[PDB]
Amino acid sequence: DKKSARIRRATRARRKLQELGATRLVVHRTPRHIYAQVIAPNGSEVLVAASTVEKAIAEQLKYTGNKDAAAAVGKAVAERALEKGIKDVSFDRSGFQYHGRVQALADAAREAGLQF
Amino acid sequence: AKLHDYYKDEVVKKLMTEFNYNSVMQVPRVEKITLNMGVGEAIADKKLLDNAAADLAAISGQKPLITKARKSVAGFKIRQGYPIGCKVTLRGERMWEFFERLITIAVPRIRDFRGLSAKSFDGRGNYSMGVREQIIFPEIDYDKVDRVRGLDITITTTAKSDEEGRALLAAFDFPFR
Amino acid sequence: MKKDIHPKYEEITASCSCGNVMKIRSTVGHDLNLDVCSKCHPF
Amino acid sequence: GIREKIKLVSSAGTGHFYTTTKNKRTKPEKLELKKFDPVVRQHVIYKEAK
Amino acid sequence: RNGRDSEAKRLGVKRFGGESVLAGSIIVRQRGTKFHAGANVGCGRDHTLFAKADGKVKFEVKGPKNRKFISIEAE
Amino acid sequence: MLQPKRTKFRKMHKGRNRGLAQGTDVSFGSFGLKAVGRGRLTARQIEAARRAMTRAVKRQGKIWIRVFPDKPITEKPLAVRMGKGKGNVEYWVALIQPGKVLYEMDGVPEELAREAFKLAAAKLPIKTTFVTKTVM
RNA sequence: CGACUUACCAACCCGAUGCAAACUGCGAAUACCGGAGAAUGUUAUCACGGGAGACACACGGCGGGUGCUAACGUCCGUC
RNA sequence: UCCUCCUAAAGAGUAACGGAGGAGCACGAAGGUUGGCUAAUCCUGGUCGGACAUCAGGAGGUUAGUGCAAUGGCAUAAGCCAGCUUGACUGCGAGCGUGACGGCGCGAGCAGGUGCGAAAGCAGGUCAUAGUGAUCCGGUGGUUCUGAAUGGAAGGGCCAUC
RNA sequence: UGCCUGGCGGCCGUAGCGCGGUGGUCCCACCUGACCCCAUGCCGAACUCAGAAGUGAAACGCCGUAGCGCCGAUGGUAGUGUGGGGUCUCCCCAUGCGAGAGUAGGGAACUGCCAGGCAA
Repeated sequence: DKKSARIRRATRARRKLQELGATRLVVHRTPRHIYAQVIAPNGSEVLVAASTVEKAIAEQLKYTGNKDAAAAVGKAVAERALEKGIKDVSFDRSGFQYHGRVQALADAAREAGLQF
Repeated sequence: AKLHDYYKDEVVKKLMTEFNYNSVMQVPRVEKITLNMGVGEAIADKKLLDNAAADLAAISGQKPLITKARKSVAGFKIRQGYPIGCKVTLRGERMWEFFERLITIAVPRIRDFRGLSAKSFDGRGNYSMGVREQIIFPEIDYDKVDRVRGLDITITTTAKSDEEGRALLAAFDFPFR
Repeated sequence: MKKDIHPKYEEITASCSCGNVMKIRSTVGHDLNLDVCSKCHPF
Repeated sequence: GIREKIKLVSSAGTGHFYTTTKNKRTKPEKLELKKFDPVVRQHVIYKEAK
Repeated sequence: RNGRDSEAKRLGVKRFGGESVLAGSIIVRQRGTKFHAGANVGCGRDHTLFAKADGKVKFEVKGPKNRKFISIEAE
Repeated sequence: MLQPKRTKFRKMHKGRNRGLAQGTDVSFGSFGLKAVGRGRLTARQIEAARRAMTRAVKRQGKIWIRVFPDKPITEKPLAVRMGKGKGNVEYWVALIQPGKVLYEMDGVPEELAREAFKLAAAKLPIKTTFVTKTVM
């Protein structure tokens, strides 16, 4: 199962970040509408979220679910986090290879202020 | 690829009408084919493995991989991690052209032909069979090879049972004698 | 698809004795001559 | 105890050396690990010797 | 042909639930991991559990496998 | 001569016979022999009792044995000093607690059943009583 | 190349019955460790210093190994 | 002498010429990190091939495996595969466990300089528990520390090691 | 506020399996192609990129069903600390603690944060 394999892949990282006790930037990727979220160390609340599923961010990019979409979401999370106040975060692959859209989102985020 | 268009042209409709499914994807469809060659005699002479792999590359469109023994058994004098066979799995588009070569030029050239078997089903919808000699495929000139070893074929589809798998194969004008 | 590890997969036209001609991509080589095919055979 | 002990001598002029073990029957070639030399406080190549 | 034995390794729980410990103190000595490290608890190379912070030690059961965990709360 | 096959260990500790019997009810036949006393039965005693009943019933009905030795017992050879290791295994015994059902039987009249069990109990070292299958 | 029966041998499983110091999908009483509290006890506690003796133990109860669930036998745990 | 289980009486420890077995290693990778993967046993179809080679599907969920006997542990895998590598590093070390002692074990963290990863991070050998021998005497390399009138040297000391 | 959907958790079998039904407005999945990014110890299988035709088949979510797993009393029983007694290799009395298995029964979940669509 794709989901079961993915959860098994990301379990070690999630546990490592959980015991470390640090805010983590978690990204969920699908064939469309790449998501992104910021989670408190306790893991119970979401500091801020962004994605291409809402019209506020989906009204510019031609198509959601590409490199451009990842950069927009990656950038979008940036100023939101900077405005909120949190600066340092830990990136979570969530079992997605850090190659394409995931890398583009992270690259946009780190260059936008969320260094990690 | 030509039969893939043929499959997409009316065979899907033929499957649709006969089983009157609710949807279109319910019809069984082939996803991959697998070629096996359990040589077994690697112990006597491991050098022949390379050429045994070579001919499979002649029939197939890609390089085979050599499989290793799952475990060591004293009854066969084989140790764990020792190559004792090769296989090939082909899917996507290349499977279709190979399926042509099997169904058009290979089956007719069977020595002492009697008819393709129809009871060779695993019980879930997957078909398997074997061949005596390589010359059935055109890629053997009878002078560059001097071995009688055969090979095994196996086509797997998304059928939930044998009845639709047999019906789907029948749509491909299989002998089934 | 890996490079420079697979045999050449060029197209080639093959015809049999009963007048049926078809194009197939394989590793047969330069030319091919057949006598029977799917049809025109006592199967 | 076929495994026997060797000495790894730093490529630098310093006389510092490490001591380890190896099997000459299986791996007869020399050992060229890159280790830390505290006399010069740098990582340098260490060569096998008696 | 018997008569051989090994010196006892004095394993077991060294600090029990609800008693304060200093950082670096050994809590449990074990061969495997009968208890898994929790919060402010580190695991040694020999699966020894030691306190990484000063506080009260507590035991609990967590996870889908109901495996036992040792934590420390700064109290 | 009941005896296990390829037991895990040749020797085992003496242990104790405290406690109370578990198989205290008739489960297979219609009549049974219940153990009143506490002790151990050797394999030879079980065989002797079994032969006594089979002859008594004249191979009519069914016989069930509800006890197995599965416990080796050692014994030092004569003129051997104490020590020098555990003794060699000699015979196998079954520990019996009060209420244990030793033998069960079915397919014979109650009258003939009583004498058959009485003959068997005469060749056992523990007080026994006759019981009948109960309804639930 | 189809295929069939069985008065006869029997695997794996299902239902019932047991056994285990070196079996545990369960699990006490006590004991042990830590914290708070009252009373009681000639500080009964700990650390340091001076001086020792002792390191052949025995029986009884309880939990055992060994022996024959023999020994005023032998070897351990606790009083 | 050392290691594992039981005896051992639910903390630790606990004897017998009591009941069972092992060790005097191995590995420059079988170590470090990054990425990925998940067995045994059965059922059906299939050339040699046959109960037991390899292929496909299904039940199964770890009865597999874990370099070496046993116990405990291991899916975040400690199990299996591949890339890059030498942290199997130097000086320390709060605080603990264990011993009559000699001693043995665990260890966050700090400084220096490294490897893997985009990064958070991990790495002071190996899933852990056996694979080991005090002191004396002497050998090898470094270090003006000393060097018995002075300058050297011999010989000692210190450090690494046999 | 409600029916829904996705992510991150709490909690961990009353939460897990089996059978039947139900879902495409969004979301999710399958799905087309892959010259380029990326990968196959062979394979667009898996991973990754460019897409959205088609579809709810499979998977996933929800509902129903006890057919299993699971939870589970009260009472009794076993064992047991302390103090006594006996026909003492085992038991009994006073007091304290009190199982395991089984039985009646329960049971096919609950809950926090964020984001999106519909109706409000």
